[PDB]
Amino acid sequence: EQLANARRDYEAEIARARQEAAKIVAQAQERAKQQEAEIIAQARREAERLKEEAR
Amino acid sequence: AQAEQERIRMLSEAKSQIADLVTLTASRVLGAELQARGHDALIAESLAAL
Repeated sequence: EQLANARRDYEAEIARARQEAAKIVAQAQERAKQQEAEIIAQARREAERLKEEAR
Repeated sequence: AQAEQERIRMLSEAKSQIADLVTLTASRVLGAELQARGHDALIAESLAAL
């Protein structure tokens, strides 16, 4: 009975850790991609506008 | 930084084109003025150096 309980506890703990990692990793990538995309777009718009103004 | 570099290169190019045009205009003005003043006036000056 104790061995079966340990097996059930190990499976639940591993699944909980796996679920925790997936949610945390996805949030970091989503936030970084959203933040990085805005960085490139902001510079691209300014560069195009500045080139016409300087000319 | 990119905008300033592109503007600086364009500004330098414009100055060189303007200076070349300014020099050409000055040369044409000098040539006509010397012809009106007589090209046979500096011949004696050239002989002095020789």
